[PDB]
Amino acid sequence: NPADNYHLARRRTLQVVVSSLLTEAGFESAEKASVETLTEMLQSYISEIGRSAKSYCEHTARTQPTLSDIVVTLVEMGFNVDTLPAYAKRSQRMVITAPPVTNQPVTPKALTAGQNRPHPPHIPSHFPEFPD
Amino acid sequence: KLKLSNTVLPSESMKVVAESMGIAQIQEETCQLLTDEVSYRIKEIAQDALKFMHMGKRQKLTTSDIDYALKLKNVEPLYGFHAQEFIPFRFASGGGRELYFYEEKEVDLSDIINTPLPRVPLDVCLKAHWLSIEGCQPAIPENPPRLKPRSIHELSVEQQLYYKEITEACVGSCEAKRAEALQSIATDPGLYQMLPRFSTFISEGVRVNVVQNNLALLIYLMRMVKALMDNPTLYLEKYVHELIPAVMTCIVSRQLCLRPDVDNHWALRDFAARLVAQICKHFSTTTNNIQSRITKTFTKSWVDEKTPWTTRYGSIAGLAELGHDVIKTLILPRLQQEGERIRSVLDGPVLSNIDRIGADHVQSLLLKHCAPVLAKLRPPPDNQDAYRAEFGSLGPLLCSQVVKARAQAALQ
Amino acid sequence: PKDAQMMAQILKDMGITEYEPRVINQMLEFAFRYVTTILDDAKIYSSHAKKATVDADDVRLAIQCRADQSFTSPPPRDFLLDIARQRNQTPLPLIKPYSGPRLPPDRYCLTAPNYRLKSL
Amino acid sequence: VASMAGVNLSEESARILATNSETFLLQAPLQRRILEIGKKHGITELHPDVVSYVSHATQQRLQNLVEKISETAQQKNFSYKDDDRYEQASDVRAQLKFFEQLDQIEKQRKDEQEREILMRAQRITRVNLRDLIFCLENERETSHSLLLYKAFLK
Amino acid sequence: TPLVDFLMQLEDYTPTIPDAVTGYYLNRAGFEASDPRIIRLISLAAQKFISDIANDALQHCKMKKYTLTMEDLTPALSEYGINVKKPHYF
Amino acid sequence: HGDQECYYQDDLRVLSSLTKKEHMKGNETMLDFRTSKFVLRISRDSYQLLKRHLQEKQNNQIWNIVQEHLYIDIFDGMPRSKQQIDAMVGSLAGEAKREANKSKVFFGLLKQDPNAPPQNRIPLPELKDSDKLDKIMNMKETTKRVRLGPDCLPSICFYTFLNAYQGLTAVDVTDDSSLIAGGFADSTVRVWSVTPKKLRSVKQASDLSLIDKESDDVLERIMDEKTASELKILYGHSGPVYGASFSPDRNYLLSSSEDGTVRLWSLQTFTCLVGYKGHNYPVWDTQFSPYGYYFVSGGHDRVARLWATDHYQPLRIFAGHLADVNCTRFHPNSNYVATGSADRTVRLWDVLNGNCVRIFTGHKGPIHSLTFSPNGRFLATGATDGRVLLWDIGHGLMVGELKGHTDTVCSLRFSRDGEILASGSMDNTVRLWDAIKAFEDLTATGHINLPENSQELLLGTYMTKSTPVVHLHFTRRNLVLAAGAYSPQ
Repeated sequence: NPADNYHLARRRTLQVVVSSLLTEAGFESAEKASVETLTEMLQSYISEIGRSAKSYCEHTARTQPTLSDIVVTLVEMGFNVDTLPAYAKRSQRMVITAPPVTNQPVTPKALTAGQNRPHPPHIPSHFPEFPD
Repeated sequence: KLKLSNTVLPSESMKVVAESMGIAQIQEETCQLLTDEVSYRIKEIAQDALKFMHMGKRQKLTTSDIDYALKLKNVEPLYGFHAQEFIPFRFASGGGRELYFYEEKEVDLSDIINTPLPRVPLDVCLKAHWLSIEGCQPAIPENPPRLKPRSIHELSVEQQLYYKEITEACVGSCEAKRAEALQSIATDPGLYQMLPRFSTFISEGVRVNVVQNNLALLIYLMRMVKALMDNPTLYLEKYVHELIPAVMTCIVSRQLCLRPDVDNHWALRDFAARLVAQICKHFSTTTNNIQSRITKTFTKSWVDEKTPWTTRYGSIAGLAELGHDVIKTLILPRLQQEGERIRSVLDGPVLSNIDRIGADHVQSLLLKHCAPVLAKLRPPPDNQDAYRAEFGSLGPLLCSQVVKARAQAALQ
Repeated sequence: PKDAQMMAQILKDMGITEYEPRVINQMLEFAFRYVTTILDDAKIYSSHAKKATVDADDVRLAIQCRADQSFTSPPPRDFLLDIARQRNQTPLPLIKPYSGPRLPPDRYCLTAPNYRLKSL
Repeated sequence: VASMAGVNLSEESARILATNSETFLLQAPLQRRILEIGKKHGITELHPDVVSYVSHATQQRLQNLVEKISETAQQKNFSYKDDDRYEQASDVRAQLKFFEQLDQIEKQRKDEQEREILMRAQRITRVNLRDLIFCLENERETSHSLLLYKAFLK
Repeated sequence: TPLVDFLMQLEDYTPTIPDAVTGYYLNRAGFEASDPRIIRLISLAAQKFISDIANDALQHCKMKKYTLTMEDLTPALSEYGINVKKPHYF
Repeated sequence: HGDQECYYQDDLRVLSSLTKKEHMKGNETMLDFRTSKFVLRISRDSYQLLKRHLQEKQNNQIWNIVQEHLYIDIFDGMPRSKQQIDAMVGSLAGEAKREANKSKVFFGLLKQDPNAPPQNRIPLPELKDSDKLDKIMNMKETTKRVRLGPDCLPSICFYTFLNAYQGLTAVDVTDDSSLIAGGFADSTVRVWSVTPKKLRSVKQASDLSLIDKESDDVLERIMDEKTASELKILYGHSGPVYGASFSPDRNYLLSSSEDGTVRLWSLQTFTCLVGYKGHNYPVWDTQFSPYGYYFVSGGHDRVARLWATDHYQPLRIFAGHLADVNCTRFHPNSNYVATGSADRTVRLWDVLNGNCVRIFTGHKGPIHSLTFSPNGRFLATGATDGRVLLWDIGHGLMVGELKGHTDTVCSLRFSRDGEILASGSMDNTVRLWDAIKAFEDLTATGHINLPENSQELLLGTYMTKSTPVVHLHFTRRNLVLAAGAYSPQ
């Protein structure tokens, strides 16, 4: 369940993003194989600006990418970057809230115990205590 | 002995693909030529995806192993589409396509939006424990599992001291001590081979603890029983013949201490006892021994004339918590008797006895059970005065309880 | 299914006992992608030779012209042993005693001032 | 050209404006070159419009690669520190220089110890091989090839 | 600097894809979240790609609106040079 | 195919797939098997019966295949038993010649030892005053070091990764048990401090310019307290990190991954410094030298490269394996590199001249773990057959076989004294072997009669809760550390 969820939370958000862009277009009720196709092209697109803008900045001896490394990355994917300020200011756009995180409930209960036998001198104090 | 073969994909699947593309009239030698080439590439990749399984230290080939095995053979990991130019996605895995054989092949586009997203699991943390203490593996939860000679007890003195501390903590002088001792009972792996002495301490305790009706002593022992049951390591159905008559006694017995006031707890003593009773009939089940035996004792407790009303209330609760069908088949032909008992308590002036309190509790519990028993097997039509055909006990208030249940179902 | 039960026998003949259920579904998706790019190129080669029937030499051509580009391999042993002996002949350089953090030249490292935009 | 909205059409049209914002092979030795490889297949003579078609095909192969390495050889000639729309975030080189100065102080202490022991006794763009290697592992051809693998050692 | 101005405006802008999900697939490829606005521009670029494919597919559906079928994605991605594949094996 | 020995099933399955010529023309492992010669060590008492059945014209065709494709290396001695031949075969182009295992190997430790190399043989780096300060507190740990033996069995402290839903693929611990690195499948390296001392980065260059050097505190002055965590995540690999290696001065983490790069992460700035791009293919392992300047990385391209953290290009290419170089381990004197591989051979490589000086064959699966004895005399290797084979290095002879484990043995380490070899595998067990009784005896037949003594050399087996033992480490006070992601499976 949790290992599936690690991958699935981030894929299901991608699928909801795809469904929302399809609705904005005009499509209501799409084919099932056409949604897992388009959300596979969406994950492969975020993973390709991840690998290529990291490659363009590290070619210039840097470690984190600036704006000038992505506007050359998107050019090498054929994007026509200038049309993006008009796309961001739509009136039809939605906002998909991010997948819920189990980290907020990170720790239910933490406690200590006594009567554990002492550490021998080949075990330092920072190792866990000997049990009951 | 090794009868290893060479299995290829069927050729009658390759002609279906060819004629659904525009390439008709293909020969069999042309079609067999396709299915040994592609069956080699599947065998070449699955042998190459097994390298990433071993390197990642897993025994299960995940879906991402084929994405790296394809990228290793200079083929794009993309499965759904193929980009001739290759510039929009260059050897970038899109994680495959979540498709099934038994799928619907058409969904509504607002069904995918309105479903709740799955919970992102916890991040990776580093906890340390002990596999071995100077050669011996500890039993912590991070680990898997002519004169005759003077004999020794089968418990150690650490184990006997542990038993004494756990039993003196489980009699509830301090609440934090109880709660740890209850969790210690609930998850000690080595609590077998001490379990006869725990079962005997429980059984013997309730029987000399109902001589004077000491409610805490009993509420603590029932919590000890509940903590004994949910422990997964120990084998309990050798000891359930002592456990079950102890809980029946908590539910079907009279209270020697003050009748009112703690009757609220007494209902919970009968609530905790009926919970553990139906949990014991859920487990340990063989043919016609345990569940039917306690069902028969509960029914002859019910049909017995002129009962103690404490015993009556406890047995009513016990028969009530037995599940879906049990109240569907048993509480049905008895509403008139319940109503007559309520009417007798009402008429007789006697108020200083416990009969009136017992009657009110029994009627409330029976009315709640009857409400869903009704919500479950009929529509909610005519909820005003049709229940007057069932002596008019809960009537419109029963209908309101059914409506609240329907609202909870709508929320679900 | 028909073609999905043969895929569980290709894995079991390779000794793969444990696998995810999505493993069969995407090896079939690759096998379908591979045969609809051999046969797509086979009728391109048939129209080049001007024959109305795509026969077995067209699929023999489309396999070996797709395997010449798609499925590559590591470099061969006579190529690896030639670049080894060309590299292993050069003697090891001496080390300067207090040069500092030993790194390549700065155009080969990832240590630059690493700028970012001003928030305004 | 077969695709009207093709994605490599928008690449090399926006790449040229990024470089604006900062072969013709010899016909006589090529015609002998095609014919010798033709002996291994039985292609004994060649059409007279082919040796100039391969020369036009070799030009558009290298011009697609000269333009590709020019837009990454000008990627390194963008100085951020002249602009003041950008802010510095992490300079590891300067921290390394301070560490080197501390190492030199340690070396000076060692030298003092040795002395005590003695007493007791118009921007121009140059394309490197990195810019060519960077434009080889990205394209699908020459990504797993013996010409890029050997280029890692040149 | 039109795009530098846009990225500077991208603070206070929430994109359709969350930054916990766009940043997850960027961390998977080595891209680390130094600046939120850069993650948001990458998210908007991916959104524009999917949206443009979807709008072309809708023009094809209107020509042959409503349901999106694989036979609408097939000519829509064909001008992009992308040959989409039917499942055909389930 | 069915009369072939059971240990050869994997190769037999790859061959059953190979039916065409062009299928084999791009395999590059059977392409190198067809051009090489099988070595086939046989005795002279059995070779006389073989050559009296092949020199006759009745079988001049199978004799023609033998003298074309097979070497035959003849030793004068007893014919080996079947359970001794089973112990030393299993590789492709396997059971190599004794003329390869007769070169002089300097298997001794540096500082007299006649087996020790000179200090100026390999140009090793200087020992700084901060590195000399490390060995002062290292011998304070050696004071509390217990003698383990077969009686005082060590305590094992398992450092399990609890959630780990990104798959953990690489662990390393520093030489003093202070840091634990984790290479994960989500392309991250994560450093954990295990001592009660948080991971701090050094201050920025503006903060270092205002402070002065020459101060006694200096390092303490430089630490930034604004950045202080029990966990630092390192981003920059575009693929699952498969190798992880600390430097002995506790800076300079190394990591290799599927994307074909080896990365040098600083542990003072906690950024990436260099990306070493020599492989185009998944680098399966990397390790720093025990003196900390050179490092070796083995990848899918069937070589192992020797780097120096100063050049963008390698110095030595170890290019004799026929399959993937799975493991790469340095000798304790760092003049020799052992590279286990997927063609079931372990090979020692001299850092001078790049020559293979030893070839160790006898594993039935790909080798997934190597370790050296602290003497430098011995080498323990583990593979997917669950066998731990103990090799001599001076004699080039296997000296023992430990066959207790069931699944792939993925981690080996000897004790700090050398008293116990610890083995961790995918059967979720940490087995301890007596590494003194296994080396009690120290040829021209090129083999020794192995004892079948595994039962007497097992001091104990400890089972993990559903947790494959990815790493094994020995504290300098002889305490076993082990790290593995808990996988419920």
